[PDB]
Amino acid sequence: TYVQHIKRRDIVLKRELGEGAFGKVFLAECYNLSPTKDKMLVAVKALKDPTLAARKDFQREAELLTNLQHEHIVKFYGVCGDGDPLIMVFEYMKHGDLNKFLRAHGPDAGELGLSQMLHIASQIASGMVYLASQHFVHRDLATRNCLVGANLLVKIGDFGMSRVYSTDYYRLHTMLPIRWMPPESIMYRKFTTESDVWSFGVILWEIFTYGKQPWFQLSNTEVIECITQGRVLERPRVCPKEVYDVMLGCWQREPQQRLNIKEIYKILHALGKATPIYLDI
Ligand SMILES: Cc1c(C#Cc2cnc3cnccn23)cccc1C(=O)Nc1cc(N2CCN(C)CC2)cc(C(F)(F)F)c1
Repeated sequence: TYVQHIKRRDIVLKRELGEGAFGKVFLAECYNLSPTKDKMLVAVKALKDPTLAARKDFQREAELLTNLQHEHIVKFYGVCGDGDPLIMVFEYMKHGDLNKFLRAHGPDAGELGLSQMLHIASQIASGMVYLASQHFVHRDLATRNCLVGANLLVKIGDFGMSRVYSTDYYRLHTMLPIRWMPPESIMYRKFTTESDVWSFGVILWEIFTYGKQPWFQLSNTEVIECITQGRVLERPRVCPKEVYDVMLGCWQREPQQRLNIKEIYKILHALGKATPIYLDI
């Protein structure tokens, strides 16, 4: 497909936010983008002297996010022309990634209410419903890969492993998010919408533990063994039983027995005492 062309001259970098395997990410301002063409805050990923592989990944990402359009998938504005560095422009989400957001409101850090936690979960579920409808398998769903904006707006993204020390990925070739993966994904590399559902169950666990790492008490070896042997994450004390039952529904060993994300979204909606009303006016 065609990707929107953004002129390099229209982008002004403000602050470096971090770096993954695909280049540095910046807080920036962009002109001639808004309907009023006045400058607006954006997020920019810059890829310096990209390899052939990096270039193809850049292109795959640009085409994918052009086609993937939804309220709870990270918004993509476009790319600059060919050159060095390669530049990709995103919607700016001012509260950063969801894992740090959760930890910032946690006891170890005011707090998040049940309604707020369910709203976060429901938004992610909504994004996943869209992904499933597009037959897209994410394979790395986790709160670290979600962004938070104004009014607790949450969207699904994919940043990959940090270029900053992390314990979320393990070399089982490729670095894998084993703590978020079902048995069949770890053992047989089977990635489906059903394995994404498993990962959502773990996301639920993240939310109600304020961003704590799944299986924090286990080494990577112990995690693989544990998931293989069919053990599941324990119910957080502040987690309602109905929410934990949703987690258990995501964690059926047989993938076809797991709740589908459409069912999960309906349940989470029904669980809320006063779930937010969505408007487009
Ligand atoms: C959001 C994002 C950013 C950002 C951002 C942003 C915005 N405001 C803030 C505020 N503080 C930190 C970051 N901020 C940077 C690089 C990549 C992506 C991204 O999410 N890229 C993506 C790629 C794929 N692809 C899948 C395979 N990948 C390996 C590459 C391509 C699929 C998807 C998804 F949306 F489908 F999840 C998203």
